[PDB]
Amino acid sequence: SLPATFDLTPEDAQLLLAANTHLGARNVQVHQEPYVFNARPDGVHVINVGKTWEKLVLAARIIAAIPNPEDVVAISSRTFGQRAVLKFAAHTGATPIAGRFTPGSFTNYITRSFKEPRLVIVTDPRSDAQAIKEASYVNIPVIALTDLDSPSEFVDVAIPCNNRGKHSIGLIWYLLAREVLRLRGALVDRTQPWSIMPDLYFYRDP
Amino acid sequence: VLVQDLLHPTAASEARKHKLKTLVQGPRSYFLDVKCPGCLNITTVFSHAQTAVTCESCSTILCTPTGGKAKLSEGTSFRRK
Amino acid sequence: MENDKGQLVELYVPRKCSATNRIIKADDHASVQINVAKVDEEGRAIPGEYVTYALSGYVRSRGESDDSLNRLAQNDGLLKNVWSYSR
Amino acid sequence: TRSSVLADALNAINNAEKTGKRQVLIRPSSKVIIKFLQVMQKHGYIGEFEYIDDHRSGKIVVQLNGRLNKCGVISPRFNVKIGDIEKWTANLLPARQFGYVILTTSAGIMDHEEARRKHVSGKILGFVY
Amino acid sequence: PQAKILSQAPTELELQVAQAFVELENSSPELKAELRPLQFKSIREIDVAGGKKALAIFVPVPSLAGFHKVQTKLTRELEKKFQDRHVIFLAERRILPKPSRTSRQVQKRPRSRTLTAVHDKILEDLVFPTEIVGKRVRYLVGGNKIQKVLLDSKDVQQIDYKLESFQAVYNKLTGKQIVFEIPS
Amino acid sequence: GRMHSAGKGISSSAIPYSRNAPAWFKLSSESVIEQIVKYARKGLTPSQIGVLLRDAHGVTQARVITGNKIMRILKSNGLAPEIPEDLYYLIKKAVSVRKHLERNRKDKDAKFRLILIESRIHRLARYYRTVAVLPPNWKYESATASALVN
Repeated sequence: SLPATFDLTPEDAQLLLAANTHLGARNVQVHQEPYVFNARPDGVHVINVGKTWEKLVLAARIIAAIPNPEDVVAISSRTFGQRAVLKFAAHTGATPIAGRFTPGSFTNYITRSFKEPRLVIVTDPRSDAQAIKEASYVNIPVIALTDLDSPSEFVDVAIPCNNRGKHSIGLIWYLLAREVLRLRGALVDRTQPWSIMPDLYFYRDP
Repeated sequence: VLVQDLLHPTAASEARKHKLKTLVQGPRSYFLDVKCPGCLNITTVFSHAQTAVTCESCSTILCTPTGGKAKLSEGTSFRRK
Repeated sequence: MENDKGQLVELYVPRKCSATNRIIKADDHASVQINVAKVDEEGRAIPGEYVTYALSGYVRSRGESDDSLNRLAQNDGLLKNVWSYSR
Repeated sequence: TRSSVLADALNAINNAEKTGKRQVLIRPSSKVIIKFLQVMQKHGYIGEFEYIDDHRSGKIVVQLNGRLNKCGVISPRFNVKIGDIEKWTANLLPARQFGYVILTTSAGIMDHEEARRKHVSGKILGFVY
Repeated sequence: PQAKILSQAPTELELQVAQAFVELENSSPELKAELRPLQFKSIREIDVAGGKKALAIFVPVPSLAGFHKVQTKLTRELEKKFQDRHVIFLAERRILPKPSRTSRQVQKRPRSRTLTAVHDKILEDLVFPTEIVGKRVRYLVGGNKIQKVLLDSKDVQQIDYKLESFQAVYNKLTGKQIVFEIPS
Repeated sequence: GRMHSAGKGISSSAIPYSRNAPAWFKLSSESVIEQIVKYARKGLTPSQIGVLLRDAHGVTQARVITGNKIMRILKSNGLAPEIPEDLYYLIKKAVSVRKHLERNRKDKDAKFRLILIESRIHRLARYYRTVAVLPPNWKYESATASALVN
């Protein structure tokens, strides 16, 4: 759909250089991701550094598919997360499901926190192994948020980042949404900032 | 997949798939017009040698044969064709 | 199926998966038939008017369906992208 | 080897179609086969089918409907006399109506009901339903 | 000179064609030098869809070399010296029937002397400077018959436009249905 | 899948489609004729000729560039060799093996392999019976190979 500025502006090399999301992993590059800029002679994979605005914001019209965002969730079971996916559930649509996922919650009429979706998502496809399977079932599209690491069979699109500690798990959904909302919803159209921080967004208690 | 054009698929899916299945078969190896530095001469070498060829006559050496592709010496422009 | 003189002589005509022109044989359960929908020229769901289509059991089992529809309402006249006849 | 051709591709066509492949690819192309499909097609059982040449014995794409029920090759290729096909139909055609047994004469790499209107018979390669 | 460069005896359209040949060896040096001995059979006009003719040459055979040597010039002076016109190059090839049963031995056929062969050659020399890359063929529910022809994506400007015509010229000669494709 | 073991190998050449010319090559057909016929007396084998032709000069196959298939050409010129070349490496292997069996009668692996090999040959020798390219009767004889080459 080429537009205008969804395009990089005066700051999209300044703010993820203090947070690391171009980075890949140790001795590990998984055949299953265009989603690694080369690969250096001293250590480590400099994830291609132009194509995540390609399949982390398919990933935003596909919905735009929600008539009702609390179905638009965030999938998880980590520590640094339970403070970004809980939370993708607050500022817009979604039952949080971090911690308990709630196994079944997508197999099988017999449980508790009830599911019957049409594009769910998924932090770590090593922690979230059941949007690849609770989908290879019956009729529930999925979307993995595909590091150098994500069995790609049946989570049909790419969502790459970096999770070896630190922030960017949570602080990355944030971008699924902002830019899903700037198709359909209620915020505002080059810029008039955006009233939080990426330094609310981090821990709650260690 | 319930279906697909296998006529023409992607360009992708060929580059990787094996020489003898891109449908119509075609080679990978291809030829490579070499200036040894001394002479201007230009010898038409093959990517998979088996032979090292000498350059024209200067008696020079060129390109050793290994598993598949020559390893060419230092001097050699090796423009492809 | 019919007689000498135009008398449909049957129990019924079977319904046939919509992308797979097999058959749907009575007691399938697995069995769906969709009712998506259309917008009217406006965020309003058009009423008493919809699309249709019809899954076997056949393919529910095989992952299939998600990619079978994502051929078809792009292939029909509503959706744009996701899908490719050239993989 | 591959000792026989038509067979090989046919079997894969009743093993595409079973699974609901909408199509196929098959290797060694013949005339024989080109002709075979050209019969099948006339009778409403496949479509289009987009030879491909490669200067070789060659590859052929066969786009689907999902009608095909079943098209085994027979296979010595026996002999046959006119009034004999009247034994075959009912030993490998569900009905009669319908669904063509199919054979190879002289014209003709052409079924039996057309065979009446010609009054000819020789050897019987495949069969459709 | 020119009746000379006719290779038969008769003759109306040929003698202007012979004239424009004996004119380029007259006018252009570099061109007599190659062209001088290059003899031909007869010509055949053949109509195309959008009004526009097509100038059908027929070759003795041998020089198909001679002719290919200087086609990609020759045509260009000719397309100007004749209008509308599409000038082509193809050979006249001694096809033959298949021996029946009551038939006979003669001696054979020498494969390349068979309907498809010739039809393959007719190919090579309907285009020419492009080189064939990839063939393809359709078979539709009215036993269609359609060849896709695959082209190389280089020098298709030598001529493109032609094309609309090409399809036709390969139609009168044969009774067929031909298409092209530039692949990406 | 190789006719003697448990082995299903795949690996040949993916002659390329183009029948005519390389175009990028612009030298002459005569040119390589000369070259092969240059090579032959020296001490050739058609198998090798191409290799040598390929790796150094224009060529791509003799085949494009001429309307023949090396051999054909040597045969016109009379350089075919008394033997069909592929054979003259098998028999060779015979001598070269049998000899080794006889320094060390306490070797089976080798033995078998010999046979195996006697057999490659008879079958290939039955073919270069059939088609007029071994004077009828030829039969292979274990011991007569050492003044047939040296």
